Amino acid sequence: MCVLANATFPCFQPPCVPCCYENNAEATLRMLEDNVDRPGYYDLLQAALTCR
Amino acid sequence: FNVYKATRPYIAYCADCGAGHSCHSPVAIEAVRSEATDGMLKIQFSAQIGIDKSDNHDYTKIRYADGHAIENAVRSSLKVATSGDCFVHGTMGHFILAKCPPGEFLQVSIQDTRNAVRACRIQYHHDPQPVGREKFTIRPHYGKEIPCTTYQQTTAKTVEEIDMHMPPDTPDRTLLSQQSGNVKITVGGKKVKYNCTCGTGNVGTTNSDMTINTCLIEQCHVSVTDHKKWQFNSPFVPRADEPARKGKVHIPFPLDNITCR
Amino acid sequence: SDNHDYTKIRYADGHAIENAVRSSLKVATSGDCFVHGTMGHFILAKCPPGEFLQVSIQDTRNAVRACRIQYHHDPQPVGREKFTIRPHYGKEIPCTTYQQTTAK
Amino acid sequence: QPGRFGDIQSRTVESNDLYANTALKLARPSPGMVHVPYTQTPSGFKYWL
Amino acid sequence: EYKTVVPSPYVKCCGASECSTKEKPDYQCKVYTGVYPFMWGGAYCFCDSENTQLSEAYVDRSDVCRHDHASAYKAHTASLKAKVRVMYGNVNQTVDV
Ligand SMILES: *[C@@H]1O[C@H](CO)[C@@H](O[C@@H]2O[C@H](CO)[C@@H](O)[C@H](O)[C@H]2NC(C)=O)[C@H](O)[C@H]1NC(C)=O
Ligand SMILES: *[C@@H]1O[C@H](CO)[C@@H](O[C@@H]2O[C@H](CO)[C@@H](O)[C@H](O)[C@H]2NC(C)=O)[C@H](O)[C@H]1NC(C)=O
Ligand SMILES: *[C@@H]1O[C@H](CO)[C@@H](O[C@@H]2O[C@H](CO)[C@@H](O)[C@H](O)[C@H]2NC(C)=O)[C@H](O)[C@H]1NC(C)=O
Ligand SMILES: *[C@@H]1O[C@H](CO)[C@@H](O)[C@H](O)[C@H]1NC(C)=O
Repeated sequence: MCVLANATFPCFQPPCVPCCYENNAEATLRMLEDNVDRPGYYDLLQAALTCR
Repeated sequence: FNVYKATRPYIAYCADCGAGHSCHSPVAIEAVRSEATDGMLKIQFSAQIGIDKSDNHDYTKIRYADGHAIENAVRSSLKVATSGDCFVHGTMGHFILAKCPPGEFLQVSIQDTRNAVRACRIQYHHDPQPVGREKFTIRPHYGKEIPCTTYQQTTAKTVEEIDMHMPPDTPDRTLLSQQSGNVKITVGGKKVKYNCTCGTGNVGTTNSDMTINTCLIEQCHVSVTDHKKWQFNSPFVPRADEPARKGKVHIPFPLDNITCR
Repeated sequence: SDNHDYTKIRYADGHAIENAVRSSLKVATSGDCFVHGTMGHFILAKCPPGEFLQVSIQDTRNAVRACRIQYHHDPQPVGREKFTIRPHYGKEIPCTTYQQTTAK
Repeated sequence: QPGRFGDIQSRTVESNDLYANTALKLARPSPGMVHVPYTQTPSGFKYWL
Repeated sequence: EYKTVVPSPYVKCCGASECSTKEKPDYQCKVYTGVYPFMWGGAYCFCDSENTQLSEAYVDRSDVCRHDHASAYKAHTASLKAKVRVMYGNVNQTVDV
């Protein structure tokens, strides 16, 4: 339920899966930023930074 | 789960950095939180603990920012003192837990990579009255248990959070040099923006070294625009973009109930 | 050698004149103080309130000799509020202090 | 009223509505400085304590 | 207790941002002209005097409000509730009434 551009992707499973931050830092920070008020934000922060 | 990758230490105005001279410090104290009835104080200082410059989570290193690069120092150089040498329990991120003797000011300091001390002092009353009906200094071998509220070590668990945002800019004169009537802007692998009012010079952003011909250093301007990392919302580093684009990060050490002798 | 170097602190022991490390110097009234200007027979310090004043220095034998005098030292900062450390927002009011000029 | 008991006000613990008169008279920044000066009546809850 | 969150001041370089008033408790809004910020390297804004800075602060509930908070109440007529121990002959029992 997190809104990036028009993705409307589910907050569990990132559109950039895996290693979102490693691909494009700026874009990831934007993606997180856009969904600050969404009640599900912390599924996006739980998905976005951490990766193997 | 290193949420600290995004984060970066910041250079924060510090009115009293020792000797009474105001200076721009790596360790500027930005909040003291004293809701713990035990006595522990949560200190908000500008430079994360235990997340090295390479973003590994090792604990012996305290990460801080100088210039624009991120350097690290030894953990064991951390010293907090209100009137006497305080005692630290908790360290993660920007938060340090300290138990301190009563005083009137509050100092935090760490040693630079060049083995020079850098500190910040703030005006904080800190006259802890321990719970109960007797102002005792240390706990006895015999007594009652009353509920005190204090900060634990459990690094995560919701509710309590801070606002991060994009580092605004970082004006520097190091990147500008004068090459025989031209202005040479080095980059050093970081995106750099310039506004030269030398006519043709024009404004713009680059990722690689260049220069502007027939211009003076005293007439141009330059600032490095990082966007990869993230910073604290701190009142002493300006904003970067209208109506605020504010991200969020969980903060360590929530408070909970403990038995207080 | 009467060189003006800063890293060295000169003192007398016996009838000979020896030196020691400059960073040895410690001033303390209640807690550790901070020294600003160290030159000649005179040392400038900003110090927290207390009742005594102790100055300390190591020998060539790395043994601490220090000595203490009784000084009240309850500094009242200028103006109409006693503050411990300077605020980040405030007025400028004229205080008188000692500067590092050796000159004139 | 500011300073006394009730500087902050809230119907329930989890309620969103909130009433505060803490007299936040933010002032002009000192020259040559980024900061945001604010002079504020301290929390009335500590005064009540 | 409250925490007076004050975000980083917007400093509009060579431009004027008039403060847009978002309703939040005790929200205090002002835009100042003539600022000249100085970050560590040097002045963040080239333009000499036409800089402005929009400084804004607002107060919210402290993070411990769930835990340390005084609750104000109104009391009406109360209901007594007792424990009575009663005894006759061989019966000896305590009840809540
Ligand atoms: C680059 O800097 C110049 C000035 O150093 C900015 O241009 C103008 O500066 C004059 C100086 O008096 C002001 O009167 C103008 O108001 C400024 N421009 C505008 C649009 O207000 C210029 O804006 C800077 N570069 C960028 C990209 O803004
Ligand atoms: C300490 O413990 C209490 C209960 O063991 C925690 O919960 C609150 O307790 C008070 C006591 O009357 C209740 O009024 C609240 O409704 C309780 N809160 C919840 C969410 O159930 C309390 O949170 C603990 N921590 C503290 C006080 O810091
Ligand atoms: C009547 O019943 C109660 C229920 O056990 C007996 O228990 C007494 O409880 C009181 C409570 O304060 C104690 O002080 C007594 O010591 C308890 N009695 C014993 C024997 O331990 C109570 O004693 C009974 N009454 C009689 C007269 O036997
Ligand atoms: C979202 O949808 C609009 C609708 O036309 C489109 O213009 C826009 O490009 C879309 N977003 C992206 C990132 O393409």
